Amino acid sequence: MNTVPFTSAPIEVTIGIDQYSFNVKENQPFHGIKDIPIGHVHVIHFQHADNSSMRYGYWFDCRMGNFYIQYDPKDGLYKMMEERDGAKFENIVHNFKERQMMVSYPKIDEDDTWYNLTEFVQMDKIRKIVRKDENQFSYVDSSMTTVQENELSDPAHSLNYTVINFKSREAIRPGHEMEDFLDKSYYLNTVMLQGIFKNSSNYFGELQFAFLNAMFFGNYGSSLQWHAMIELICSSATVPKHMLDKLDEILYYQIKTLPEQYSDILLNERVWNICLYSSFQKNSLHNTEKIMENKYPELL
Amino acid sequence: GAMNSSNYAELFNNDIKLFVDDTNVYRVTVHKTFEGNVATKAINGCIFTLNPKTGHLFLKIIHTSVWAGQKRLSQLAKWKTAEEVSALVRSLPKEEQPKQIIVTRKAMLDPLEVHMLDFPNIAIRPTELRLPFSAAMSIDKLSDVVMKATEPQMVLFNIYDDWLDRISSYTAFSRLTLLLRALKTNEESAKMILLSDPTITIKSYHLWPSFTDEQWITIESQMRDLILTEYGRKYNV
Repeated sequence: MNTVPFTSAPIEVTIGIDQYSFNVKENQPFHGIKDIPIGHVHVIHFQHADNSSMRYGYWFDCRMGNFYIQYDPKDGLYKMMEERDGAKFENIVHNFKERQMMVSYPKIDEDDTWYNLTEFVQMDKIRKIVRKDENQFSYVDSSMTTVQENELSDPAHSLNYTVINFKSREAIRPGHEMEDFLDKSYYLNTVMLQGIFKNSSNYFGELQFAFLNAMFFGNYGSSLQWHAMIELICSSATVPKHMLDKLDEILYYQIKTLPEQYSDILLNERVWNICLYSSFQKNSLHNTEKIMENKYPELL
Repeated sequence: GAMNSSNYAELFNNDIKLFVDDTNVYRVTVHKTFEGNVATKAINGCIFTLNPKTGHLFLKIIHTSVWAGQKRLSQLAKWKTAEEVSALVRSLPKEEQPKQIIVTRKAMLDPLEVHMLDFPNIAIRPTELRLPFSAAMSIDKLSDVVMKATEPQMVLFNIYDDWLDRISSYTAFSRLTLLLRALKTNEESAKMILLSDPTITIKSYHLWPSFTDEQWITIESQMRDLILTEYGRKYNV
């Protein structure tokens, strides 16, 4: 069980940790989150009480270091930071627990949600999408745009997702124009799985990470990436049976966790109707289809 | 963007562009089988590729052998069309390649786009105009060369004949489109109009009669009258 301490809470803010979240009042004595499950990535995110725009947060993993949060009054935000003095760090964390000023990561033991949403997400891959190699944790906010978005401006602040484009030379072999555009198995399996992602777990990893950034920060380009990678699989006639079953699971839990009220911007009518009902893989997402229908039959 | 009434004179600037129309690429007759089921027989078709500024026509004849052993033929026909367009562009010298291709039907956008990925600076465009180019097989000389072919073949024409020697592209295109609109609405009458006077002939190298200027006015008025009459009949106005 690990801890992320906070120096102080100077401004009124809603703090999130994974799918959980707490309202913290201006200079309310809040000094961190304890009992954080070792073994997965995590994200600690913020939304200021005064600016319900720009959600922001930090992806991290406690095996990679001792991290803490500290409000910066020059930059106006809660910053994650690393403490390299292990002695000094256990000392702060113990004194804060003693004084009991910390919230406990509120995991129900029956609940596999966070595992299921993060199964294939690895910190090492995140830090390639969010290149900032002097920190072990990764910042993301609402307004960050993707590399593909940039191409159609500041690259230090870009989401370096894999670019997917169905009307591209990458995607379409010369002479197989019609075949490759109607059946993307080539593009999925040779170009992306074997070529770029190397395996399915790295693919699913980016898909999930892309979802999550859409969900927690409303990152639009993250939403676009997530749908692209779904569509790519669902528009391929020839998909490993192990990917189809894992996708149906991945997706179910993502649809399950989405706030009901947000289903209008985060869910792309065309892609979903195409994947569940038109695609090669219409018949291969029985749980995702059951949950979509019983929960958002309007979108469909 | 899409071509419409507003940006219509763009057709006649000096940016090379082509219209592509695929309505006659896959042509079938429908008939009954000995057992009483329905079956189609394909006949030869064509792609109608046309430069509206210069009248040049790239009549790509689509032979029935193209379809042998293929499924989802109406779908294949879009891709086959895009393939033949791309090859035609590739065949052209660079300074002759279009800067724009305008598809008269939106379902061609994706197949062309994909086949033209080698030509990212050729803009593929839809149109809201309701162009009559499907009536091209009502022009006797084109229908004939299409139906006679024994292989894939490219037959080149000027659809304006020698009209541009005396009128502008804009006018030549409006004449073409009025004739074909007439042809399309009532081919029997349209053709009657064009040929009633046996003293006005078609040159062996032309598609249309060698009307004098004054005779074109009479024709174009007769064609307009045709098109209006047919409208009342269709809608009881």
